[PDB]
Amino acid sequence: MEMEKEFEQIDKSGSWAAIYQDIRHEASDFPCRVAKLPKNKNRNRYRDVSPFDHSRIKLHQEDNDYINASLIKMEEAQRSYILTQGPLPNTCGHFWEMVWEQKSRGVVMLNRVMEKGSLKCAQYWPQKEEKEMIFEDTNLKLTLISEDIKSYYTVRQLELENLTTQETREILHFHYTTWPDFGVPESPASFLNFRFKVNESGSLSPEHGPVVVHCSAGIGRSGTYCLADTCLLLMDKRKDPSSVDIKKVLLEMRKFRMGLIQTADQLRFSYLAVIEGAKFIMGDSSVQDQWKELSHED
Ligand SMILES: O=C(O)C(=O)Nc1sc2c(c1C(=O)O)CCNC2
Ligand SMILES: [Cl-]
Repeated sequence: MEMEKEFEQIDKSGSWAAIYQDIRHEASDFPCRVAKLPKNKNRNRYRDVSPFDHSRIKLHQEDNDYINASLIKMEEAQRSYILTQGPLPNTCGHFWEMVWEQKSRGVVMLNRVMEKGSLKCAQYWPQKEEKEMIFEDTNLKLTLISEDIKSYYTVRQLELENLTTQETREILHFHYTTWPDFGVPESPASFLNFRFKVNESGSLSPEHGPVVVHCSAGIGRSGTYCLADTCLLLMDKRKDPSSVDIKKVLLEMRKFRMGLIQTADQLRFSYLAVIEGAKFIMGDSSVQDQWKELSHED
């Protein structure tokens, strides 16, 4: 693979920092003036992480339509994502309003609520079936229906109801719980096993809205997951691993949201995950059971 030969070169020359810095220097720079308006200051988790104006998700509210969230539209791969920060205590209603209005059926969460003693994300979903959450500002109700706890990730079945219309939808919550902030997953196997659970759920089928992916800021771990997912989808559509330029795909994604992938090692993990995932795409299905065993779900 042209991609695994390049990987060997970068490793042998120790160029991951240099390669990653090159991507930071070439990355798009678009205005974020809605995100920077004074009235939106308390809707942003990080002052240095904002959505571009041209690709931000607008809430269908006449009052204030701003949420820190971006629509990544990968034209060639024919897949879209919504990347967003971990909701704040005052934006959990906005978050589920976005999920409703964009018709998403899956939420991919790559962080924990508390990491390194800090609250990196609000508790925006219910932890107990009998303690549903009501978001008064956006008139939404959220109920935990069931959850499937594995050793390093949890899948939750949620019911989201629009209280104005009494319409309900099932939302699937894919929660990767062992991915450290500014770090990498334990192995390509762990990551690819989790990715398969997401893809196999149907959450990314095109009759639904785009899947929501978030970490704490919605750029680092979110960017790593989304880069690997898009690259694998591309080589799956083509059945040609050598036709995929990972760095070019990352630069394309960064046209829609800043800072996707936050460390050089996350970039390196992206290569490893795509290289390993190519095995399943090119016709070795047994590697999926290998990944499940290697991930130690139990
Ligand atoms: O959650 C992630 O994977 C991620 O990108 N996090 C990021 S990105 C980012 C910060 C954080 C953080 O969580 O502290 C702090 C301020 N600058 C950029
Ligand atoms: Cl928080």
